[PDB]
Amino acid sequence: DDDIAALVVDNGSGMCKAGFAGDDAPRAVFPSIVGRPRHQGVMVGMGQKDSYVGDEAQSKRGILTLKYPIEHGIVTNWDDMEKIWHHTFYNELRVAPEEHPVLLTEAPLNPKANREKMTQIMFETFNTPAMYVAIQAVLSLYASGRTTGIVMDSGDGVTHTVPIYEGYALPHAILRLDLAGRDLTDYLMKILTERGYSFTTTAEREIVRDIKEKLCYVALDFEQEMATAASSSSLEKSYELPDGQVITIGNERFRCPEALFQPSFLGMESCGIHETTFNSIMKCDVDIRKDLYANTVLSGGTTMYPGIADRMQKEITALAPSTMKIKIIAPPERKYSVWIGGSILASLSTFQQMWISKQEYDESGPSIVHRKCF
Amino acid sequence: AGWNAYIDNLMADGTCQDAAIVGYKDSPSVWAAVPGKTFVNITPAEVGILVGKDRSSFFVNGLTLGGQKCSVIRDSLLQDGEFTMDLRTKSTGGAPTFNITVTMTAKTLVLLMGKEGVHGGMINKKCYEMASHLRRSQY
Ligand SMILES: Nc1ncnc2c1ncn2[C@@H]1O[C@H](COP(=O)(O)OP(=O)(O)OP(=O)(O)O)[C@@H](O)[C@H]1O
Ligand SMILES: [Ca+2]
Repeated sequence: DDDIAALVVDNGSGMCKAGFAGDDAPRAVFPSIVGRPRHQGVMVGMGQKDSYVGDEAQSKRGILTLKYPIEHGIVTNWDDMEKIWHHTFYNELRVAPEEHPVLLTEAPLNPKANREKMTQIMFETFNTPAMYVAIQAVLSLYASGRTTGIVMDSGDGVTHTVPIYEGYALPHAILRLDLAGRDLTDYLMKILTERGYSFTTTAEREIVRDIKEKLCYVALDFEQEMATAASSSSLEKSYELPDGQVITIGNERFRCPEALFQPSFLGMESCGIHETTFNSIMKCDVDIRKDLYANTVLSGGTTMYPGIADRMQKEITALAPSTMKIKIIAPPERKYSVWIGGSILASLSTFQQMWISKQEYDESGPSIVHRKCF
Repeated sequence: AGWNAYIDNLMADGTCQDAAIVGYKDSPSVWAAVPGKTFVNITPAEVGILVGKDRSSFFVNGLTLGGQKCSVIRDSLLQDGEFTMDLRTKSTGGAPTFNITVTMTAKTLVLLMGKEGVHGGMINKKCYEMASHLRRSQY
């Protein structure tokens, strides 16, 4: 209405963050699911909307064949990944995509074809006037007002370390680790189930998770917190199930997050959060390294475990040369960092001397992403 | 007049501040460039590194373009379909930095350097579009 109104759409594997560029928070956060109606045998009819999406298809559940379109940041199905997008505009912000430019968010190491597909779609299908695809991690670093640094992104399915130089992700040094929320949840369950707390499943897996977000913290020294764990009681915390008992965790609080730094805890051969971060940096140019070590930003839910900063601050310091200042930056709002980042980016007059215009999509086609978007 | 035509064409924007056409085929030589800038000084050792054998070492040390320390960002110089490598200069203390994108062709290497605040995507598309023109004229 009273201005150009660019939009931001930060696509999480789980939660889709929509919004108008220039805001404080995603003015719409919905699950990324598409329910595809059913019942079987093959019936008397089914009715409206051959596909339901977002918060609505979420209730539906028992009637709809619910589907997750994105896996580990990467788009699994364009048919229903389109439905979520369609919905974002025509159902959430209730805008005609035709009049608003838009920032699309993406994952580090998004395959080429996915990029192009994403492009052809926004332009031919929704007819966006202009768009721009940005790596989720770059936007997070912007949210903390920086351009050069290293982001440690840990959401639900995987963790990436993205060393960014002046706003440009350096793919050669981007590292990916298969540990994130889920893993911490499955461990905690397995470790709570020890005093037969047996949550397992009856809608009981979400209880482990809520314990995880609510009661887990991170230890500065595992062994020593372990010893003090055994000496007991100002570290032993209780938790109330819905219908029932007040449970108790102790050793469990600081033990699940510790697998981050010690994946053998999870039976997996793998470097930890800290060494991974370190490995990326070594893969970078000798001249920017000192500026990566003093700009390790954290983003994503799995980074919210209290204490993760200091354990991070201490663990990298023992892996690296003294010559530099290790300085883990961990912004208070690191859950919505990515959207806020692009809100800021899509707020600048420069975003306009930065993106793909429809004219450009007509002259060049989807391959125009491998060009403009980096 | 000559390759100088393509150059003038490349700077006419007000966005770039340096261009250059360099032949890499066995006897490196700048064929035309913005004079009094940096690219004009690109040497055969330097050119011999961009069109190199390994596409890894420059990630650690870097590379100079006329004695300018540049950080490689993306590298697709040898990969078909793309033909591009993107760099960012390496300033010193607040000194502003600029993006550079070199795109290869059958015979030439088209370099392009943006002004202050020009996004790499701009400079890439532009340097790319030009490389395709030489690329179609057997150049
Ligand atoms: N406050 C918190 N403290 C600790 N862990 C948290 C907290 N909030 C969320 N988490 C956990 O960390 C992860 C958060 O990731 P996020 O919310 O970005 O996930 P998603 O959208 O479901 O998926 P993906 O990250 O794969 O895109 C989840 O596994 C969640 O359980
Ligand atoms: Ca997520």
